Amino acid sequence: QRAGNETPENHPPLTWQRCTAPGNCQTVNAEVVIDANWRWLHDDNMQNCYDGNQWTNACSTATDCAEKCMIEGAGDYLGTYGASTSGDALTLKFVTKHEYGTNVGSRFYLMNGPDKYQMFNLMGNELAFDVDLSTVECGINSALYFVAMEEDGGMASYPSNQAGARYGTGYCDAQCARDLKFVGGKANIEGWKSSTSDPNAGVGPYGSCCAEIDVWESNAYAFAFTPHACTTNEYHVCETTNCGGTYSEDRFAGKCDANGCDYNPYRMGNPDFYGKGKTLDTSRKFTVVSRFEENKLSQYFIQDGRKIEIPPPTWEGMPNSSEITPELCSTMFDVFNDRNRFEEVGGFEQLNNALRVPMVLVMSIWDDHYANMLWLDSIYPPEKEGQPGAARGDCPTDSGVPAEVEAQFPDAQVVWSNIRFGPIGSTYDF
Ligand SMILES: OC[C@H]1O[C@@H](O[C@H]2[C@H](O)[C@@H](O)[C@H](O)O[C@@H]2CO)[C@H](O)[C@@H](O)[C@@H]1O
Repeated sequence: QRAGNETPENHPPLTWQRCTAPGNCQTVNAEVVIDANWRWLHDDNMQNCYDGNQWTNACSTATDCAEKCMIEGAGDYLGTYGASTSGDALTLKFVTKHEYGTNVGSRFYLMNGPDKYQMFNLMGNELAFDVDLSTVECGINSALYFVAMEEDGGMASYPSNQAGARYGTGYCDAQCARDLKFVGGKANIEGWKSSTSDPNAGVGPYGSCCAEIDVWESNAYAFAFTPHACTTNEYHVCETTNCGGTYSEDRFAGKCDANGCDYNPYRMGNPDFYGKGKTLDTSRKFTVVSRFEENKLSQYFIQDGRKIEIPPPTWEGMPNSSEITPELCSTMFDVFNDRNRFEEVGGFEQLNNALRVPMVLVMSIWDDHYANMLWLDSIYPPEKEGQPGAARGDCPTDSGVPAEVEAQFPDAQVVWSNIRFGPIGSTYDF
């Protein structure tokens, strides 16, 4: 797709630091840019090509659409999509209300200049950030994470995209981003499945699939640490009944892991750990360092100056420890007694490879039309309840329903700041 001209793109300037030693870091003045989907698409006569949750007759196919339409810059980033930037701190507004419309959710990428993404090496390193999801409630998910995107964002691999990463094109992830309006640079118009309750979203024949390290999924009531691998951690387009995750007829029919190996302290049996007023009090800001090593991923907290470890899981059969090693991803599923997606795509070895795939970092907020975040913060799946890993959060099984959550908690906001990176031991001396 071509780049628009009715509205210049201006990336909000964000700082993060490259460390070598624990208190040996500095100033990298990168930037951020919201995803392609959140962006105006129209031709040269300025009729839309996307309206509501339907492509226009201003278009027609996967290909011609890419020629004749152009995506635009986002105007203001606060009045339109509630994106707030200041120094290191990056803030996101659940529900932005603006004179012309009402946006819910945003998903960004830390950058490297306005033309590329700040790519991260993962294997042998650890991330740090300070988050205050104090006002993030059930049904919401405030997300920080990596996904093996392409640097220039598909502009190169996919010439048709001549707007690329500069305009936050190229998102992929272990579901396969069926809902985006471009994949590989040729549209999803060809039979776009619209959502009955998401007037702006939809689904299209192709996905965009790749490595998805889910450092941060959460709210003020729970959190999960989720690495997911695929049989092609490298960015790739799938095909229709051969796309996975949640936008599809069969979740597990992808070349990737839709669920993966997840560590949620509440799901592993510790309902006293996380929350407002809990041990790891979620009524404010803390730091959450996460750790990537050969067959091991560690996550730890920093709050009120203190080292909070993450408690191990209670259940019989599970290893005596919180880390995400092959060990955990051998028993949790057989106890949680579910389809071991992880295993079938080729276990922790595959995850190893993926931990060498250079990926892009994202911060974001969104509601869950398909399962209203219950997977993250309630009892999921309902079907029964009372079973190991059934309960993930303290949040009622009522919550999530985007409309209700969107209407009642609209000042909802998450703040990402003080992102710190470098080899293990380098970002905090813990
Ligand atoms: O629901 C989408 C969500 O799935 C997450 O894995 C879930 C999964 O939804 C459910 O089928 C399984 O039984 O439980 C796991 C634990 O939540 C996945 O981790 C997310 O990436 C995804 O958005």
